[PDB]
Amino acid sequence: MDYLHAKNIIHRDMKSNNIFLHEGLTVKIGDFGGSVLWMAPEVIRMQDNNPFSFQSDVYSYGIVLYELMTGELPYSHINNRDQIIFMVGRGYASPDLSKLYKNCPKAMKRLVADCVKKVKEERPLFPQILSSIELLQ
Amino acid sequence: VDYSVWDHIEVSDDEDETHPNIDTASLFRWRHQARVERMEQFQKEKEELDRGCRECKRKVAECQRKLKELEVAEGGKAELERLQAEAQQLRKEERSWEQKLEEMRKKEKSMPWNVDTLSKDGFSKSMVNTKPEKTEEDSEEVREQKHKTFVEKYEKQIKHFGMLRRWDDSQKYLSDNVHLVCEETANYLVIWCIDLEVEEKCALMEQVAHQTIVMQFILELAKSLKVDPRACFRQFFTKIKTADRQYMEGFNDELEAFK
Amino acid sequence: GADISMIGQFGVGFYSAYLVAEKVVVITKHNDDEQYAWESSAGGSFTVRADHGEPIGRGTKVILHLKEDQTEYLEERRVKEVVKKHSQFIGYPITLYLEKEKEKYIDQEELNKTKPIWTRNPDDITQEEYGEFYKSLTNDWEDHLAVKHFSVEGQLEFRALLFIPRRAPFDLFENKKKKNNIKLYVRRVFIMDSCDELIPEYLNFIRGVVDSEDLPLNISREMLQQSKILKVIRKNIVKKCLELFSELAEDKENYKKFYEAFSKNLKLGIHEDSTNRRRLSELLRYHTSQSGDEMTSLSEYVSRMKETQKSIYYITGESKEQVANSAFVERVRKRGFEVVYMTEPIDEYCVQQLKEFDGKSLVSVTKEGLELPEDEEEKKKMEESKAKFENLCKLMKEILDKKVEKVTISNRLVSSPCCIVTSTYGWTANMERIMKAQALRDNSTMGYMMAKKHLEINPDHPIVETLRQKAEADKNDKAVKDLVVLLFETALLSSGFSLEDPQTHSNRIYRMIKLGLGIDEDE
Amino acid sequence: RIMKAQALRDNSTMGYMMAKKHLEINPDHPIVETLRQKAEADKNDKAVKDLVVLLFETALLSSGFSLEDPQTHSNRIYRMIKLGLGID
Ligand SMILES: Nc1ncnc2c1ncn2[C@@H]1O[C@H](COP(=O)(O)OP(=O)(O)OP(=O)(O)O)[C@@H](O)[C@H]1O
Repeated sequence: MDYLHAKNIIHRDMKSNNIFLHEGLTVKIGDFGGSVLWMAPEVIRMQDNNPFSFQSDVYSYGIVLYELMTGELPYSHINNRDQIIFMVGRGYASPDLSKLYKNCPKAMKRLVADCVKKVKEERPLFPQILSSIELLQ
Repeated sequence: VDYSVWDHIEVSDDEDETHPNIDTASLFRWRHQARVERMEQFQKEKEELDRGCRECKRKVAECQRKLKELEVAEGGKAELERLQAEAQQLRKEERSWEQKLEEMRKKEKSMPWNVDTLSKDGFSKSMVNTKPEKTEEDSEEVREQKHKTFVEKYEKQIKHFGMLRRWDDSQKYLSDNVHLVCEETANYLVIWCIDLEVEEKCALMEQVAHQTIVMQFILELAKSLKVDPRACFRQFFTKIKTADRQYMEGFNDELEAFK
Repeated sequence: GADISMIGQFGVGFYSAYLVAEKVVVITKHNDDEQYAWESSAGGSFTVRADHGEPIGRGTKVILHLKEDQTEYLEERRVKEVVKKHSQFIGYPITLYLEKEKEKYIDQEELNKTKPIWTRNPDDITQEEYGEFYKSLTNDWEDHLAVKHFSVEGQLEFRALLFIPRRAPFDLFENKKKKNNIKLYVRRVFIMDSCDELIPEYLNFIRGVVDSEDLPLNISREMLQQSKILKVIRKNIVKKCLELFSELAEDKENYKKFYEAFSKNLKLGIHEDSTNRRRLSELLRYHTSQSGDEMTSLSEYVSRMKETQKSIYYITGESKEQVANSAFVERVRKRGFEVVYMTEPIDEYCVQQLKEFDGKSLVSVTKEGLELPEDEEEKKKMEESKAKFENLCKLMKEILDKKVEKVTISNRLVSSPCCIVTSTYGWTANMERIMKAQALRDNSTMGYMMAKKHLEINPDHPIVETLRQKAEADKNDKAVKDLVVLLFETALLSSGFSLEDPQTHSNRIYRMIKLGLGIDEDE
Repeated sequence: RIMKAQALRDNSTMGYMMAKKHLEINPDHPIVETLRQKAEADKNDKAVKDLVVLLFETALLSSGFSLEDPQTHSNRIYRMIKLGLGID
């Protein structure tokens, strides 16, 4: 994602499926991927027809990072389609931290909690996120 | 010698700029998509440019026609004066569309080259080589036609071959052997070691040994495989193996002694 | 717009003579002046002298005096090699002079016999003359199968010629890295061999030359200063030699002769060319249950494909007849479907990527969950069969539980007791066989790509009916346990798995022969 | 095995290169002893003809050679297993 965003290249709806996991320690982004969408609310609304800005993908990365941390769909028990569409689009919802694993140490679980807080924010942090996760390893 | 025209080129489907953490085949189709959408928004900008140009060009021209009418039989200045303010506003707007017309052709120059701006096709032709003829001729007339043309060739071979059983004459020979792609040669050199078996001198028959052992091995492989003896080739004669040395002299004795 | 182009731009090339010479002399005579001699040792100064030697009339003589280290440039073989490599397409004749041995003398001509025929218009060139060029270009004994001549105009201007050799060369699959099949010329002087940038790896069987009038050359004139322009050439070349195949595919008797010679190379590019695999898949042909004597196109399958089929049925294995007899195939034959036969190791690698054709998915006949469209009078039989056999399949797992993931009644069998099929994701039996046999692949990480074996039994076939009667009396009877390993081994063996312990099966059939010969107790 | 599994086989040339088989029999073995006694009692016995092939195929498998048609080995093994199950 860091190497990607440096080229002004945006694909909407970055998700846990369009990524592929292969033989060896080997995970790699693809394009193959109602249907199961994950979105920043700016994209959901009719308001601006090119919601192209990098922050959307950063927050969608934050969603797939919570999938990595939960191993189960965000909002899996909480909602049906009406509530999960409406409350998220209104900026009025969060997936539960109950499913986020406590075998994670404080360093990365706090960084993932900041990946929830980024819904409130306009910050294209990707190289600094990369630094942060790297160093916390 | 300025090469600055070539400085910036965009190539989707380039393997020299794939990120290791991305599926390479996904990135090409995805990078191609961005190019075409960028181009279409810039084509749309040419349409909105031309819309702005057409409106200014027309409304200045309608103002100019009414100005020329109002100059005929002058009197009641309000129209003729207000049309100077309309001409001024329409010209000020037109100068912004002229700035956009310059910005258009400047951006067309300033965008990188790509696979279909660099090029347009010229002539193009595709041909299929409908096969050469196939034929058959009598064993006597083909062996006569080879022998009568080979009276110079096999003399030129025993002379150019003339250093024994090593690399040297292969440098001269293998190009001349393109004539001998048609050869059926197995007869002649041996009919020649047969020619004076009672009396012949050792050097020239030891060169038949060499020619015949190398060629006859090749012909056995050409029966043993699909190959043409020009296509399979004397690269294999580099081999140090005991199968050349021991077996060569064993057959030299057999083939000399029996006749 | 005068009609000459020359190689002059840089102005440094003459001083390259001092790579080889210790001293250089130039006698010239130009029209409208007298003859002069120019001499230097590259020592920072030179001298110009009116010459009084033999009359030249008009021209230049360049006399190199050689360094001892460079004596080999005097020899016939190295002058031949260099002029053939670099300069064989200069328009004007190139001539050499040497001695004979009757005894005295020769002169030699035509170091550049062959004309650069891609300069001529394609309407004015005969199919014989193209073949005559090709022979020399490639040093081959035999003519081309097909040829393409094209040009491009605008900012990147070039002529090109493309040849399809009639039979693959012995070394084609090999990696000697000469990459000399495509030659790049600027203004009829040789720049470089292709070095894998002008044509993709799998299309390297193409012989041809590209000629352009100007390009940003490196100071030594061996290289391009802007490397991306080679890629813009390759996108033109690749596109057009694809078109060439299609035209070649309207000539059926030549097409089969091409395809048998180069078919794998198409398939190798399905595995690697993510863009053109739409186009390349239309060039494929295979044997099938219908017309078993001659291959058919993948579109033709669709043309004949019954209105009820949702997918293209295929099977892969070690030969045509071994596939045609295989136990998975009887039901689809009986029901009038068409099975594609895929009998080469490379088919696995193209079938991994060719997931669909013409909007229809490809379904393996040798995988679990195989769907063949159902009749309600069959569906009721399947339900009551599933009901009555439940104990046998449950007990069969209870014995065999290590080896199979799942056990069920078969839907693809007729005339066989049982068969073994793999999970949807992972290597089927044939891809295991091939991956195990690779010289330089680490198979230790197979765990995520190996499929799991699901066993299926023929509910109609006597042996399985008898086995439910045998199992009925005693669920724990070892004699029925002993079948469900012997039948499993016999079914594995037919499905392409190796016995990891072949001696056990052997000793079973040798104990079977001790029955057949009446010596089972050695008496 | 390995040559047949290569992706870039060059299959015609290897189809020539594949080398031929020699069968070896154990003189002391009850099977060879029996088969000989059977073949001496009748040289033309269809039972010894049917035996020699069934025996032969088993030796391909134990030696690393795949069958030309694994299905007909299995049909012949099922012709035996129908005796083994008393079916027919
Ligand atoms: N045999 C010749 N006859 C006439 N002019 C010549 C001859 N040899 C050299 N020249 C002159 O010498 C000049 C220098 O040639 P040189 O090869 O060094 O540079 P160039 O040909 O112009 O460029 P390049 O380095 O690419 O070959 C030429 O441009 C030409 O004016």
